[PDB]
Amino acid sequence: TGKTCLPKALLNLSNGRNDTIPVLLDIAERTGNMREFINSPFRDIYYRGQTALHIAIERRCKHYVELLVAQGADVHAQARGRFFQPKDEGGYFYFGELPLSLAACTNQPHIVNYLTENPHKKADMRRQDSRGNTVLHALVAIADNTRENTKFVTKMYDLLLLKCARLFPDSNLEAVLNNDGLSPLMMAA
Amino acid sequence: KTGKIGIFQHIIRREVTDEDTRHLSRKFKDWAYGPVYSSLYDLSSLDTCGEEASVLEILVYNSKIENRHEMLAVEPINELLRDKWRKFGAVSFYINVVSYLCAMVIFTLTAYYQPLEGTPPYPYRTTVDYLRLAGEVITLFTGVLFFFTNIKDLFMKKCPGVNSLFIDGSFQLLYFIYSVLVIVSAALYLAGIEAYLAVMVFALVLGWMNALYFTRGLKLTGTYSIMIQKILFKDLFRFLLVYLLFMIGYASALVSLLNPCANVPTYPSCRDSETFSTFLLDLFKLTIGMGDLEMLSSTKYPVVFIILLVTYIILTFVLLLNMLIALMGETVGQVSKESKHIWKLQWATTILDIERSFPVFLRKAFRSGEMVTVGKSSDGTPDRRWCFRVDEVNWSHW
Amino acid sequence: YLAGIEAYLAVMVFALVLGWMNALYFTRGLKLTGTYSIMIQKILFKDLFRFLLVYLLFMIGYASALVSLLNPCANVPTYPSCRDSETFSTFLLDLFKLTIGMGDLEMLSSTKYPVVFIILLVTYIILTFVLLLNMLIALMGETVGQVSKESKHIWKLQWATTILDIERSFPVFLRKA
Ligand SMILES: CCCCCC/C=C/CCCCCCCC(=O)O[C@H](COC(=O)CCCCCCCCCCC/C=C/CCCCCCCC)COP(=O)(O)OCC[N+](C)(C)C
Ligand SMILES: CCCCCC/C=C/CCCCCCCC(=O)O[C@H](COC(=O)CCCCCCCCCCC/C=C/CCCCCCCC)COP(=O)(O)OCC[N+](C)(C)C
Ligand SMILES: CCCCCC/C=C/CCCCCCCC(=O)O[C@H](COC(=O)CCCCCCCCCCC/C=C\CCCCCCCC)COP(=O)(O)OCC[N+](C)(C)C
Ligand SMILES: CCCCCC/C=C\CCCCCCCC(=O)O[C@H](COC(=O)CCCCCCCCCCC/C=C/CCCCCCCC)COP(=O)(O)OCC[N+](C)(C)C
Ligand SMILES: CCCCCC/C=C\CCCCCCCC(=O)O[C@H](COC(=O)CCCCCCCCCCC/C=C/CCCCCCCC)COP(=O)(O)OCC[N+](C)(C)C
Ligand SMILES: CCCCCC/C=C\CCCCCCCC(=O)O[C@H](COC(=O)CCCCCCCCCCC/C=C\CCCCCCCC)COP(=O)(O)OCC[N+](C)(C)C
Ligand SMILES: CCCCCC/C=C\CCCCCCCC(=O)O[C@H](COC(=O)CCCCCCCCCCC/C=C\CCCCCCCC)COP(=O)(O)OCC[N+](C)(C)C
Ligand SMILES: CCCCCC/C=C\CCCCCCCC(=O)O[C@H](COC(=O)CCCCCCCCCCC/C=C\CCCCCCCC)COP(=O)(O)OCC[N+](C)(C)C
Ligand SMILES: CCCCCC/C=C\CCCCCCCC(=O)O[C@H](COC(=O)CCCCCCCCCCC/C=C\CCCCCCCC)COP(=O)(O)OCC[N+](C)(C)C
Ligand SMILES: CCCCCC/C=C\CCCCCCCC(=O)O[C@H](COC(=O)CCCCCCCCCCC/C=C\CCCCCCCC)COP(=O)(O)OCC[N+](C)(C)C
Ligand code: NA
Ligand code: NA
Ligand code: NA
Repeated sequence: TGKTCLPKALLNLSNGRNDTIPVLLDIAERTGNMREFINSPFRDIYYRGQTALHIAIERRCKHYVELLVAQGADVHAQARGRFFQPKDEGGYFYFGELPLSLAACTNQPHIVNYLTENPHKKADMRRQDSRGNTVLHALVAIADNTRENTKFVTKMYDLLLLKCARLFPDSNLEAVLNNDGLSPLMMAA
Repeated sequence: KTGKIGIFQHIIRREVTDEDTRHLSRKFKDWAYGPVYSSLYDLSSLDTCGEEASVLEILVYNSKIENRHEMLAVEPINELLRDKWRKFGAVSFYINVVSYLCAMVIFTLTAYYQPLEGTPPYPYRTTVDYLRLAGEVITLFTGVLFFFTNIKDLFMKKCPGVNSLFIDGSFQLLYFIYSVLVIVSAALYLAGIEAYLAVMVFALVLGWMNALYFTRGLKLTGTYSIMIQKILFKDLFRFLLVYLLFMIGYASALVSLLNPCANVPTYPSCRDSETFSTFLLDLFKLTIGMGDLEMLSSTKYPVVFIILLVTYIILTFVLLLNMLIALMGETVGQVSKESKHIWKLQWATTILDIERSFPVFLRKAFRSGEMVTVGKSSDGTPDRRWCFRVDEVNWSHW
Repeated sequence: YLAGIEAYLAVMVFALVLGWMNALYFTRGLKLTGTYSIMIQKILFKDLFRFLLVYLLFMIGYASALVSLLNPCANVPTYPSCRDSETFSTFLLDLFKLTIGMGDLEMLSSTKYPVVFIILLVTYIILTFVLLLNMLIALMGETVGQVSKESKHIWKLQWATTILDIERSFPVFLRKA
């Protein structure tokens, strides 16, 4: 794969916390690799781009998602692995390809709020994955027409859309065409 | 074998978690990533290629027919048969069909070129008649085959109530009848007797009507063939009972009104020695909408005669045969779902009849599922359990 | 018709019957006629092919079985007593007319075994007319009951597709008008 200590800590996380990570990160700056340490392309053809932040969020681990970004890691890594493709490419879970697009598509409002109005770095709600698809494009990709799915899709769809009006009081994020044109409404249709 | 879903369902999807008693689980939790959850069922008993007894053989063959469709519609069992259908089940079935359709072309061409003059029409000595000779021999090979395979099933899978099941119980007989009925014709074509032909003709019509067995490889045609036989039982016999009962009633009543040929040697005016029999055909054609009244009129009482035939039309055509359409509509509406469920038993029985017909090493080559170390066991020895992955999604239980 | 060949006609005749049967496309401007035309094609798929599969399968079965019981013209040059070189083919039409309720038995009777012959045709009527073709009515009733609503919904897709095929066929300034 290309896995290092820090993923293995987070994958085998238990009970919501694990105190190895602040020490391995404390050891990271001593080696001077924090930039390179919370950053890694698993070069597996099933995991081409997954980082510790992609892991931090899908585990519903708020405490470290606040951590990993604080040491200035990334919030834009394209998780382009075949696992991380739509189910018709021969994959399992498309969410976009980004940590912000994940936190939305994985029903985590708290992360999504934080990742935007966090101090150190912040993922803009405009960023396009390797298909053009922003976060709203990606919520249309994961919404099945069930009660529970359509519920938390519409909430966050609004949330980000109303939120991105506050910031960047310009072109609506719902107008951002992807790399075949189709806006989130056209993409749902 | 006893048809108990509540316990049967419980045992298969048994996921115990505590470290000691995890070898007792049969539904594992291989991997998860957000709202997609893999899972891994144990096929230790379910799928055993030859060298053990298996649940799936028991259900599909030896069980309670009343709920066998609910048994084959649980966690791996549906996707485990579909997987066999992909690998070998579909293919080998569609070799069986064309092998059979061809064998009935041969049994057809040998009948359209069977001679018709002289006690046994042997005199071959010709490229055509030697080509016909290939035909009868290939035929008799099928007859002796279907005879032994059914009597092999006598010392093997036969003796449930196999007379009216819609789950191949019907066709086991008719292939046996086909098998006997080719043997007898082969016996009489060699014993001089010239009724090799009449006995063959039944075998031929019976044989193409056995190609409905091969509608089991499609829900489309197989559900249809099931409704044919139910309607033949639940709807058509009760119709012929009454219909016959009327027919002897009126026919006898109508023969009585014709003057003998002890009078002038006519049928269409007089009656003698075949007048009953033909009326049964005319009064059959008449209700079918296929014959015309064409009043005989050569009767002591002509007007009573016409009043009766009209009551025969009204009762038998206008009322019984159009009620028969109505009853079918009630049948097909009732037995549609029930015919979907039978077909699933048909289809599964088809797969395992193929599988059982293979040697064991070939069944292990087509072994369905993947070997997995699900966990650790005695003195750290792993669990090498064949299992069957079933990916799943719920956007609810985070 | 320009290359000399005289089968311009036969090829035309198919085109003509095919063409009027394309006027059912224009039943899309009414739910009344358009839902109807949808049920025609479903029944043609879900109900009629499975019927011809079996029906054919019986027919070669009995027909071959019944041709076998007629004496050749290697005997006297008759069809209604003898059999030669077209006797299969016409039976397929007679046994077709017969199940349709459109032809008469009219027993041939010039056979080595006449009574086996009649026993078979009666089993052909019972199975093919009394049982298969009247079951076919029954199945349609299950079809039209199932696909009525589904045919209302298709028509709405038909109708909408009709509107936009017209609209797209206009210039832009007319579409803006
Ligand atoms: C539930 C109801 C059941 C009803 C059953 C049918 C009943 C009929 C009762 C009446 C009996 C009639 C007896 C006739 C006797 C007979 O035949 O006499 C003859 C000649 O004829 C006559 O003299 C009668 C002339 C009148 C004709 C009009 C009839 C009008 C009838 C109207 C009602 C029709 C019902 C129709 C069916 C409706 C059914 C619907 C429910 C469904 C369930 C069935 C014998 O000639 P002869 O001199 O011996 O020799 C021949 C010499 N020659 C005469 C030809 C020169
Ligand atoms: C699921 C059941 C399937 C049943 C299939 C039909 C089966 C029949 C079995 C019996 C075979 C009969 C063999 C006849 C052989 C034959 O043809 O012999 C002949 C002559 O005739 C006889 O000698 C027989 C005389 C008796 C007549 C009354 C029959 C009564 C039959 C009653 C049952 C009717 C069933 C009706 C249909 C009901 C179907 C309902 C479900 C729907 C699904 C199908 C050959 O003459 P030959 O001397 O060689 O040369 C000619 C010289 N000559 C004789 C004309 C002077
Ligand atoms: C997602 C997967 C997609 C794949 C799709 C394509 C698959 C194609 C598979 C086609 C092969 C299966 C059909 C063969 C014909 C057949 O089996 O015909 C059967 C019976 O045949 C026999 O008795 C002949 C015995 C020899 C057969 C094998 C020869 C071919 C071997 C090649 C297999 C290929 C794989 C491995 C190599 C083999 C070497 C060892 C492994 C090495 C490691 C790979 C017909 O049924 P019948 O008994 O008539 O029905 C029931 C009859 N009754 C009991 C009711 C009277
Ligand atoms: C468990 C099944 C076993 C069957 C038992 C029967 C076996 C054998 C009996 C055959 C021998 C009898 C005659 C011997 C004497 C003879 O040869 O007599 C002949 C005529 O005799 C016949 O024609 C006998 C009728 C044959 C048919 C029987 C029924 C066959 C089976 C019926 C079932 C199949 C149907 C299915 C219907 C389809 C619908 C279902 C849908 C169901 C859907 C679910 C005399 O004429 P001649 O010209 O003189 O012959 C030459 C003689 N000479 C001059 C050379 C000496
Ligand atoms: C993708 C489609 C494309 C079609 C491909 C076919 C095209 C071309 C083939 C035509 C040429 C073949 C004959 C050439 C030789 C010739 O000319 O031969 C002739 C006779 O030949 C024929 O009769 C050929 C049969 C024509 C019909 C074919 C099928 C047509 C299409 C079938 C589909 C349409 C139906 C629909 C059914 C409606 C129900 C649906 C409901 C569905 C509801 C959903 C010989 O006679 P002679 O007098 O000697 O001729 C004069 C010669 N001389 C003496 C002047 C030299
Ligand atoms: C990927 C493809 C690979 C192809 C490999 C081909 C390999 C071998 C070829 C030969 C296969 C023979 C297999 C027989 C298996 C068998 O036992 O068959 C039986 C069927 O009765 C027979 O066979 C009769 C025996 C006489 C031989 C056949 C006729 C003569 C030879 C014909 C062979 C050549 C064909 C056709 C040539 C033209 C093909 C046009 C393609 C076109 C494709 C669209 C299966 O009935 P059963 O299941 O047991 O059901 C019984 C009913 N009960 C008891 C279960 C209710
Ligand atoms: C008797 C032995 C056993 C036979 C079994 C196989 C029989 C037939 C093969 C058919 C396979 C394809 C059908 C799959 C349908 C299907 O899968 O789904 C059907 C949908 O059907 C259709 O849309 C239309 C169906 C009719 C198509 C016609 C073309 C195929 C036949 C080939 C052309 C024949 C002509 C001419 C030949 C050339 C002559 C030249 C020489 C001339 C002489 C010289 C229902 O779907 P649904 O409503 O979802 O129901 C659930 C069913 N589901 C999906 C779970 C299975
Ligand atoms: C349970 C009781 C069963 C008892 C059955 C008794 C069987 C037979 C008794 C008759 C013996 C005599 C027959 C000899 C055969 C023969 O050859 O007779 C011919 C006669 O001519 C024919 O055309 C044959 C007509 C046959 C009459 C059938 C009557 C009705 C029978 C009814 C049986 C069915 C029961 C019930 C159906 C139930 C339906 C609902 C379900 C309930 C389930 C439980 C002799 O000709 P000949 O005198 O030489 O010349 C002609 C006359 N001429 C010219 C001299 C005046
Ligand atoms: C094939 C190409 C496409 C054709 C499409 C158009 C076809 C036909 C035009 C019919 C339009 C009117 C029908 C509207 C019905 C309707 O809207 O609703 C129908 C109600 O129907 C009726 O009450 C009766 C209908 C029949 C009326 C007959 C008079 C019209 C035809 C003209 C006269 C023809 C004679 C003779 C001609 C003179 C000859 C002289 C030369 C002679 C030779 C010299 C159902 O309502 P509902 O139950 O609510 O279902 C929902 C449907 N809903 C409302 C949403 C659309
Ligand atoms: C998959 C296997 C397909 C194999 C097809 C093989 C095709 C043909 C083989 C026959 C070759 C010879 C034909 C030459 C043409 C010709 O001209 O023949 C004539 C013969 O006379 C005719 O009238 C033609 C009769 C045709 C017989 C058809 C039999 C049955 C065929 C069945 C095919 C359908 C299969 C299955 C249906 C499925 C239904 C369910 C869906 C399942 C979907 C998978 C030659 O006359 P001649 O000898 O000169 O004079 C007459 C004889 N006389 C006077 C000398 C005694
Ligand atoms: Na009629
Ligand atoms: Na008529
Ligand atoms: Na007529």
